[PDB]
Amino acid sequence: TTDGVYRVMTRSTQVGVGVMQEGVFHTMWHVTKGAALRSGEGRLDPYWGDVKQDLVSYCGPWKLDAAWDGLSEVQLLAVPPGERAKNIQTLPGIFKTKDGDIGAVALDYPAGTSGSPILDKSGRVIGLYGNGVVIGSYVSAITQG
Amino acid sequence: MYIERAGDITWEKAEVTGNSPRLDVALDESGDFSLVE
Repeated sequence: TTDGVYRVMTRSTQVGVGVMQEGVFHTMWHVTKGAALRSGEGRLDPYWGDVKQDLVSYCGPWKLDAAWDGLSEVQLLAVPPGERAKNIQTLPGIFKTKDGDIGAVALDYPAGTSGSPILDKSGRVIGLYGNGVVIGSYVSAITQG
Repeated sequence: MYIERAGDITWEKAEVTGNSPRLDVALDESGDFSLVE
């Protein structure tokens, strides 16, 4: 239940990453496809999901609400399989869409890093990593609920 | 499927890398981004 970044594992294989905040687990929909998750001897049940945002939350509604300011560098807190968590600082590019601009990070880490949080200078999660496009360099949207 | 804690959510005084491309994209109902010309 503790706040922090978590590996999402399966039986072991790391399939993604998520953020625990205010007792709610946040990850990307394509990581879990909405399945229940084990946390020690407890079960986390899906609570809200949206395939178009590629997001899912467990045990409560989506809690993460910071957003990129459009100017500053951010940090991807990548949790690659078999490696310790590491911070990668970058300046986001931009996904320009019909419904506005979305920040995007041109960082390409293993697929089990999907769901790793992107942080602003204040340490707040502004989105999750792992849904994006190939320009083959991958560019991930900064996906925020 | 299970979860394991891997770290704090903290900014770290961190390697610096990566471009900042500006791309035109569309997002479909399946949550798939695609490039637009």
